[PDB]
This record gives sequence, structure tokens and C-alpha cells, in this order.
Amino acid sequence: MPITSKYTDEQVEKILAEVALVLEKHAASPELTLMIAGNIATNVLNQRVAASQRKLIAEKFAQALMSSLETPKTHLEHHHHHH
Amino acid sequence: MPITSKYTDEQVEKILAEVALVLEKHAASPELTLMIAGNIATNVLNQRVAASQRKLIAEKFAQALMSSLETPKTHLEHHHHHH
Repeated sequence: MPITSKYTDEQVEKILAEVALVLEKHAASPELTLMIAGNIATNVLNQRVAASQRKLIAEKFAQALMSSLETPKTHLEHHHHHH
Repeated sequence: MPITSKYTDEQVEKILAEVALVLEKHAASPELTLMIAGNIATNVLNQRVAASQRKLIAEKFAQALMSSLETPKTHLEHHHHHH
């Protein structure tokens, strides 16, 4: 789903890994971690994203985040080839 | 806003510097940058946050992001002019 710019998938994973490494590198708490993500998006919306895209991409973000909000509620899925 | 943080800004800022450094390091584009933040929040909402605390903390994050979304809010004028 190309709702976001098609960057290299493995690249995204590698970037996430290094970011998570920095979190571990400073023993970042869940709150601190999630607030750090907030700071990231904030800087995007401040000095990086388009003004016109700003509310749309933020809504897209929130909607995606809501649809990525999961729990151990999965019952009879197709395959556990997912993390 | 002093919510969610409570942590030393010295600590937070230096972590942010290293986190953003990884993004600059890999020449992360705006959408990639913000999608990285999304994956971060998602991971937190999966493994780090509590189930009961999940939706609240997610809303908390979104609302904090909306308020950190700094578009031109209410340009002060003294004419009550129409256009």
C-alpha cells in the first residue's frame, strides 16, 4: 500500500533498529520513547512537512496509528508470518 | 506542555539529538521520518504500554501532537476588518 513514499522496506527496518538502539543506549522508558516519537513528528510538522500536507498527513498518521493499535485479540488468522 | 515528560530535558534533548542523527545519517525524507515515529509509537503501543492505558496514551499522544502541530493560530489584529 503506497500511502507513504515507497522507501526501501529493509532500509526502514534498519533505521528503526538503529533508533531502537539509541533508545536502549539511554534506557529510554516507554513514555520517553513514545514522547521521542512525538518530538520527531513535531519537528516534521514544524520544519519539514508541507503546510497543506500537514493536517492530512497528521490525520493519515493518527488513522494509521489507530489501525496499528493492536492487542492479543487475534483469533484464527491466515499465517503467523507476521511480527 | 509538562505532561508525559517530567524527565531531564538535558537527557531528553541529547537522546533526541542521537535519534534525529540516525534519520539525518540515512537521509530520511519527511514521510520516512514521520513513519519512523509511527512505527516507534506502534511498537510502544504493542509491547511497552498497558492495554488499559493503551487507547488513552494513544489519544494523549495524538492530542499532544495536534497541539505541537504549529500552524498560524489566530493572527492578532485591531481592526475587526472584513474581507
